[PDB]
Amino acid sequence: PSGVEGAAFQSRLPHDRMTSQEAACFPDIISGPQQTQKVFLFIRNRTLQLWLDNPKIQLTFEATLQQLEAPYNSDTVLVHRVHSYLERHGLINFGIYKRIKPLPTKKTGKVIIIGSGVSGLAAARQLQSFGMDVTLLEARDRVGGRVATFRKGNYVADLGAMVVTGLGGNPMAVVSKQVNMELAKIKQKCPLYEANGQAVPKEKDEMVEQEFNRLLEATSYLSHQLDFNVLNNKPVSLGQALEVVIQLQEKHVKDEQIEHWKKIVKTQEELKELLNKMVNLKEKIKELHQQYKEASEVKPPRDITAEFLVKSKHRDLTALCKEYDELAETQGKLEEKLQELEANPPSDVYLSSRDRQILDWHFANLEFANATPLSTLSLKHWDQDDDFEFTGSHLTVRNGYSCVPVALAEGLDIKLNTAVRQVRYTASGCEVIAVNTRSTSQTFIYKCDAVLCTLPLGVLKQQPPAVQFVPPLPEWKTSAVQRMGFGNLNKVVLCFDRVFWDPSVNLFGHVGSTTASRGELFLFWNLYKAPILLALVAGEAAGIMENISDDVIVGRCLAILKGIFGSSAVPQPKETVVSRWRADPWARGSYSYVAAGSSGNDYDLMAQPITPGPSIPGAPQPIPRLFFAGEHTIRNYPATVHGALLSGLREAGRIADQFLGAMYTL
Amino acid sequence: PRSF
Amino acid sequence: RKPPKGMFLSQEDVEAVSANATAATTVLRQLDMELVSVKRQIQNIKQTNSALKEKLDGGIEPYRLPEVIQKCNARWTTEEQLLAVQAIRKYGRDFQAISDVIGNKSVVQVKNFFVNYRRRFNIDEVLQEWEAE
Ligand SMILES: Cc1cc2c(cc1C)N(C(=O)CCc1ccc(-c3ccccc3)cc1)c1c([nH]c(=O)[nH]c1=O)N2C[C@H](O)[C@H](O)[C@H](O)COP(=O)(O)OP(=O)(O)OC[C@H]1O[C@@H](n2cnc3c(N)ncnc32)[C@H](O)[C@@H]1O
Repeated sequence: PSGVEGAAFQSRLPHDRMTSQEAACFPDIISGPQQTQKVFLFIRNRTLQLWLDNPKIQLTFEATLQQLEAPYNSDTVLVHRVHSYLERHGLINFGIYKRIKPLPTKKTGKVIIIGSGVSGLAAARQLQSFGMDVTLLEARDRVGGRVATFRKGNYVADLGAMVVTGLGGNPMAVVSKQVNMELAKIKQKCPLYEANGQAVPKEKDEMVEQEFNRLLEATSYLSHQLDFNVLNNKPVSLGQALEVVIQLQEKHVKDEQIEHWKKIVKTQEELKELLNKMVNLKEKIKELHQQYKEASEVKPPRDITAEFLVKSKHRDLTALCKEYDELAETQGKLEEKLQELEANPPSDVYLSSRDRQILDWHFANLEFANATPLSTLSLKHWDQDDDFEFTGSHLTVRNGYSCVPVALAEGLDIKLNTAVRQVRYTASGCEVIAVNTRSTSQTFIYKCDAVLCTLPLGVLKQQPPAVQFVPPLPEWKTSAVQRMGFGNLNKVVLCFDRVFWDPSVNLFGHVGSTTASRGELFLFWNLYKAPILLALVAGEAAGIMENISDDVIVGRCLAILKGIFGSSAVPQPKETVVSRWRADPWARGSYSYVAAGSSGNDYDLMAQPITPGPSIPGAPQPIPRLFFAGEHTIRNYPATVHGALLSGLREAGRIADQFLGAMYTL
Repeated sequence: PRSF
Repeated sequence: RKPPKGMFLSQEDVEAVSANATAATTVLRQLDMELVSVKRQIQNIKQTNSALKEKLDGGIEPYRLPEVIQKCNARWTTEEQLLAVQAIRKYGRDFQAISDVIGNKSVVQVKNFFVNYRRRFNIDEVLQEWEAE
């Protein structure tokens, strides 16, 4: 939209009512008269606007009040609360702004943040922005976490995130103006080439795609309308429901052939009975004629009984010649039904072998979206985050998404090559125990008021623990960790000397031999200046291609490439990098997915902070000391960068409110 | 999530 | 509310395809077996009907008669009246056939004739005999 009202939309906020957030901070307003709400909503919206229209400079309260006009700029404290609320919860003055007011050195409270990922860096920025003392512990020798970027010479290529999913309400929208980011549009034209290397004709392409989408819709019907959500005391997965749906369409085809061929036998046997009347009638007319003709043989003069006999035999022959004449009508009237039905046979099969493979590539696309085999996705809940979609078209980062982490890292206490091994949290504060990854003998102790954990979900999932919590995380937190899914998705990046592909095509598919390998290198991306093609490895193929050497993997890529463009047009790559995310021990996977038997309420469980028991028993119930951010912690935007970033902003606000106090809630 |  | 058009999905079916691991390829094998079963039945009847058509070569063209164009009359000559009494005994109340057998009268004056000579030709008696067959 447009106005102060698209400033609310660009902040994921409804511009005509108050959120559950704000009812919490402004319970006076929401329980009060509706006129004041309209005021508040306007101050909320206009302030958001002011920040968004120039997000390279801090939006100070004083400045905010100036642009405000009457009657709205008449309650200076209502404005002051709004502004502080927005600044706390990261809706304004988040990211990389120049600060008018050089922040004071009065540092109150100490926070250790585990992980220098985008969730981590975003909180760090915000906490330091709030005058806390913040230290980041990072196991790797670089920032970004799962925003990895390869750089050798002119060659730049993300091995991690690479798509900004469209800017309508995206916090990266703000970040993209704060950082020189080259956003590139993704052209939807994507042609699939099959195993041999011949482009799939458009007719097929549109035909299959439409079936895919009808097949998805079918599972949805099958989920909501028929409550097929549990089978043999086990939650049903999307992949199961798809098979049941495809079986039932292959079942329909057969049901449909059977009733058609039975329509033919219904009338063949109707004919059969007709021709028996007609064989018998014709043979019964044989003797009639013979009789009559013998009766004309008796020459006149004739007595009357002999005249009657010629005349009667003559009638019964016409009488019997009617019947046979009209039965050849009926025979003719059923002789073309059999020609009609024969030439109107219904569908031979539901999907042909060639067709089914193409369908498998549309399933590889879906397995790549959710970084996991469709047998693992909850049928019920897997599509719960297409409700909060961003408007606009998906984009890619042409300069390496890493430029964003790196930009965030300016100004921040980041200890690299520091692997946390134990987190101790007590009623009186916390100890984080880390080692050096270079030499694991050097041991470090970090003491703090609060720990912000942004450890990847797959790290949190390791048994036996890569990180021990003292005391152990409670049953409700560990069970959410088991229930949730951490999937896997890998990339092969291919560096050449000349664009030998269609440079007006961002991406093109390869259709695979089998089902079992629909994800093995099934999609290629061309997004960078240099000759670089990115190949995805999705689904069950991802977890398997990690046990296979680089050159073999590049080997199969080359083969595929050769088939689609001819063996002489594809030279060897100058530089090759293949990732291996499930192997990476600071990831253990690529991103979370809504596993069968999990739900969106688990993502909320992950974000609940932990409160230790009292030191002195019968002492007052303490504060919470262990906080959680990262993409696996945000229900409405999981498995993305924008979701990671929002989760960092969330916890910084939650920590600042619990350690600096919220003076905006009176 | 589904991309394009 | 409804399955997408061209998708077929009822609660009866799905239960039958989920009843065990192989309940799908079961339900899908009979259908193949009962398809070929009906295909061979079709083949059989086509053969059977083909033979019947042969026995019908020539139809009934040699056994057909020419139609006699004939202006109907209204006078009943003794000969004509005698045809009728016999016609009745063989056609009784098929006034249509009876006129076709005389071939000179109308279907209505045949009906008339019955009452006019009813007494004299003992039609009642005649019809009684015709009932006994
Ligand atoms: C691995 C990977 C991740 C992503 C992608 C690719 C790959 C290979 N991306 C994709 O191709 C497609 C995904 C996608 C795209 C659209 C949609 C969608 C949804 C709805 C509607 C339309 C579209 C859905 C999915 C991709 C993408 N996020 C995105 O928007 N754009 C993308 O296009 N995604 C996700 C993104 O990549 C991550 O979700 C994000 O990066 C989260 O980061 P964090 O939660 O902060 O976590 P971290 O892992 O970054 O940070 C952890 C730090 O902990 C350190 N650490 C560990 N252990 C220790 C220890 N013991 N001691 C000390 N430090 C430790 C570690 O060293 C690291 O420093």
